[PDB]
Amino acid sequence: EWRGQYIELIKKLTSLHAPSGREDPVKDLVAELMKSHVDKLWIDVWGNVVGYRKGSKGSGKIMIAAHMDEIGLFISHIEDDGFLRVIPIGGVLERTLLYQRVVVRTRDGRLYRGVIGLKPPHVEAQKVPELRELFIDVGASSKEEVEKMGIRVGDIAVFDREVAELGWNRITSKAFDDRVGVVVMLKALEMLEKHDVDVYLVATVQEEVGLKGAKTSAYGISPDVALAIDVTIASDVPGVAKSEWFTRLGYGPAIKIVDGRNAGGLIAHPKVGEFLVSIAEKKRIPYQLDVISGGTTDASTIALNKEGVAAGTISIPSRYIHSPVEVVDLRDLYNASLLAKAFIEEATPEWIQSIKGVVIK
Amino acid sequence: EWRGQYIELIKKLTSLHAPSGREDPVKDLVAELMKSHVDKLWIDVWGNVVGYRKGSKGSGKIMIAAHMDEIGLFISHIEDDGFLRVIPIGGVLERTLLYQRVVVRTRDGRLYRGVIGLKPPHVEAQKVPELRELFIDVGASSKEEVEKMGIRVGDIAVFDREVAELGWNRITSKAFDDRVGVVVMLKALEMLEKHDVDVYLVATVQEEVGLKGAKTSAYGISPDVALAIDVTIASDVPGVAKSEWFTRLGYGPAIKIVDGRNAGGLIAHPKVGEFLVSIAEKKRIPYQLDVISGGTTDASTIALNKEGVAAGTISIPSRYIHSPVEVVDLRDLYNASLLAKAFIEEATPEWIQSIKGVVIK
Amino acid sequence: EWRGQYIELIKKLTSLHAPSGREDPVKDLVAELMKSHVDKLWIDVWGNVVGYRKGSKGSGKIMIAAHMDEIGLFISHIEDDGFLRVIPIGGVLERTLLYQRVVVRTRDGRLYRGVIGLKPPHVEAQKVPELRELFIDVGASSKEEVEKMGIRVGDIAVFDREVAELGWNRITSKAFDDRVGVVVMLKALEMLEKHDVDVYLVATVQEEVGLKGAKTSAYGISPDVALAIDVTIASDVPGVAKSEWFTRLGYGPAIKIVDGRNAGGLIAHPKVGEFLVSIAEKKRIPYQLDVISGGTTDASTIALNKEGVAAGTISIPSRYIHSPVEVVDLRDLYNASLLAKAFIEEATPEWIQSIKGVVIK
Repeated sequence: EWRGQYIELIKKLTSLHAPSGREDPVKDLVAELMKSHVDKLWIDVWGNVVGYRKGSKGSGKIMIAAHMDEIGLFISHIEDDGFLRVIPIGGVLERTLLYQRVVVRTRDGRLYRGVIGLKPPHVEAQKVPELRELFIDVGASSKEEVEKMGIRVGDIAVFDREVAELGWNRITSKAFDDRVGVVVMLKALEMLEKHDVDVYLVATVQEEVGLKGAKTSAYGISPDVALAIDVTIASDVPGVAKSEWFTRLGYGPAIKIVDGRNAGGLIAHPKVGEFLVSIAEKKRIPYQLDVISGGTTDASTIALNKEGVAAGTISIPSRYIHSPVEVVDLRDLYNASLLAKAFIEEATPEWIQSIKGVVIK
Repeated sequence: EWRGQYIELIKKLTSLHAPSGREDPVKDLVAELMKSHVDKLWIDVWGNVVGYRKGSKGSGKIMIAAHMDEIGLFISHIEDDGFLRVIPIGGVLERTLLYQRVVVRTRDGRLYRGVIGLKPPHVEAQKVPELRELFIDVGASSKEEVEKMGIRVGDIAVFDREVAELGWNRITSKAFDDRVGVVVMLKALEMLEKHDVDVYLVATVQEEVGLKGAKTSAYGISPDVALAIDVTIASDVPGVAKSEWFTRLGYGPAIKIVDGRNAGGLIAHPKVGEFLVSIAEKKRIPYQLDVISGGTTDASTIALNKEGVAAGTISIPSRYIHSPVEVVDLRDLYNASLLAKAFIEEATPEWIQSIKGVVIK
Repeated sequence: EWRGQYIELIKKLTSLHAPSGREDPVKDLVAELMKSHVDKLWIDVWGNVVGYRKGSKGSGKIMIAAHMDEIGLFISHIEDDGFLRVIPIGGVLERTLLYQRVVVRTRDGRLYRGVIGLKPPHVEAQKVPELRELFIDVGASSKEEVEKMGIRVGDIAVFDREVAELGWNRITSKAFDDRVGVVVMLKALEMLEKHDVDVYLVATVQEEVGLKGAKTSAYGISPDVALAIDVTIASDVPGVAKSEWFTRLGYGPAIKIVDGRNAGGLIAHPKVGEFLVSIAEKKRIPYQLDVISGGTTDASTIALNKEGVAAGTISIPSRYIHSPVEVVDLRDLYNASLLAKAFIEEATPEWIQSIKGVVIK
């Protein structure tokens, strides 16, 4: 009955509304859940949660990374009408905003529902509107009534959706990216029996805004080998050719070879990539190869840290990423945690040396 | 008969197929060739080759950088038809892919030729196709037959072209960027008689994917003054005005004042820029000023290292960059090595101080 | 090990650069190779090579035709810049010219490589350029330097590609059309043990420029039954429906029922068509039916000769026709020669009479 344990952890984390820069609700909980399984634990400057397991050897340092932040919207202006105007946080696209229900939170504590509306059809062409033409409806008739609700410019809004079950293996919610990867990280932390190498478990901030938290968190820790856990695109929907699927739901986590931007986001360190594959294989964990032409994860800037950090990514397949409607397959999450647990367990101080290279002289 | 020595070195390096992340074939050789001329030599984490010459003084540190990687294609899907689909590595443009012959290499060792084909004309408009409509033809009728060939998703492909001579001064090949600059670096390494200052010779990785190797390599070395050697655009072809040429073949290496992106790639440290010019001048080496509105080299992120690194670029003029068909002028390469040799030789511990600036107090 | 014998013959013929009107290099060799197997042999006015086998009967005359010429480019103007402008020979399309390497030959003997270049991207839209915007780069800085290279207006250029092997059954080169059919013809000439009927073996000129050599060659010979051997379109690539493939590689030569131009190129004489099929069938040679809506071969104007000539076509399937990158399947060539050998062997003076028709009176 592991399935139920995953779902409940995910409901806990995805009902928390924490878009980039605002992650404190999730930030709190993650610390709580992380606490017993770690030797040392802290929250850094930017609010990264850092757990630490010293394992048994003099060994080395391996880091595991997942981001807490989700996309969302900043309320930017408040109309005299009482309506709210927004600007996006991260990779938000307007198709996902139309006739959607939203939760706004209150510079202090509270939560009001709102509705993203449109001009009506009579003002022939559709034509997804533009953000500046969108507005949020919280049920107020004035700016005064809004202020009186406690909501101020700068308050964030987030998709109003809670986990629902799609058949036996799959689920829907907002904010699977990356809460799903926090979950996977956290739940590999439980399965963990000790290991040669020191493990840093890091739940990061501000990734959707372009990998900011993962950049800084890694600088102070600087480990030998880092591992990112993020979602990755799955196009195995209809009207798409099998060549453009990139991953399939329920076919296992995706070990990343390349992602984004004419490559250039990350081409993962082949030796970490090679490692992950042979482990999965020998442990008969199902897996996929992530070779993708768009998007990037924490590992883009981690592998760029200092002299360099051998880095790779375990990515979990997700449909309709960056919508309220994202879909994930629970088996992909289970095997995700397994492949993570193994990676840490099977890591050795000797293997961590290839990796830093000779000295021919 | 220097001309012949350059060509053969270039054939050696450009017949090596090493797109970004995959540079190991070149990586090997460069080490070999670099070995005798260096005091200390090693390959770092990411596979950067680093040679070290200690010269005679307590002096300082100057670094020289060239990238080994070339653009190419990842095979992404394998059709049941037996055809291969690709996604690009670096700055690949579709015009260069049409009816081109390609070499695919084999996750283990081997090399199969392939053909990049198109839908036929009958499916009026041309209309350069899109990458997703392209496919590679290796002569197989099935996915099975492909796997049996040893080629897997993730295997890279590269232009099939070997050096050819265009008249007396010029040559064609794939991957001039940057193998031509490795060559120049390597061949200035030979001409080198000692010097006051410590010299780090670095053949870098993953530049086409946006300067990744040069970022990390420089962090651990951190030198006072760095020098990039890259190709730069030459438009001196027909149907282009003399104002948009930017450089001419056979007119000498291009000392970089500015490149890219509304500037913003690099505006080279004027004092290193000034230095390079006065040296070239006094040594009557022909040269050009590289002032360009697109593209960037290693020196963009090198000059950004730590407190900053005085940095400049010797760029060699190249026609049709990022094609199988690139053209280079051998004189530009010869004078390139000369201007590099001089720069290192003429560098002094005293000059290396201006450069870090006063202290008024 | 027949496979190797075909390849080497093809390398010999396709490394010969002989576009329409210029076929002399191929013209020479074909004569050489044809010589031992023929009774009488000669080269006519236009340079057609004509071999003659008298077989054993008073019998009749059957002719076999293949064209030596390939598409190419005439250098038309020579810029002061030193660049060359071209106009096409035959059915050349601009998509095949972009970033292609070319061989120019020298009104007297010699061969210089050249590069077909383009305006750079900055002069949004691609937009395959137009021939008048293309130029060839031979590495020269002046018209003077070009003339000094011996290259004059009127000199032809041709794709620079030599045979490469794609897996076990298939190969790439320029000029498969029709050198592949010369090869097939030539190699059926070897397998030939005598026959009732007189055989004329003809390697023709200027077909890509619209069947000129086949028109004149046949007039003086005038035979009863003629056979063309040409390539034909194979679309069995991706993104094309099985209804538009027209032929498949490795499925056998294509006996032609109809080709081109709302038919109108050739509707082959059904009795020769019928003949070819029943022979292939009974001899269990694999074959295809060529029913096509574009393109035409020598047999269009042969069947039009004098009172008429019963005519048909054995066509060999080819992918990416009229590119540097054409692909052919060696089995299609082997069975092509077999079906040719049979046709000649199985031909009889009695069968040659149906064919000329009654006289009811």
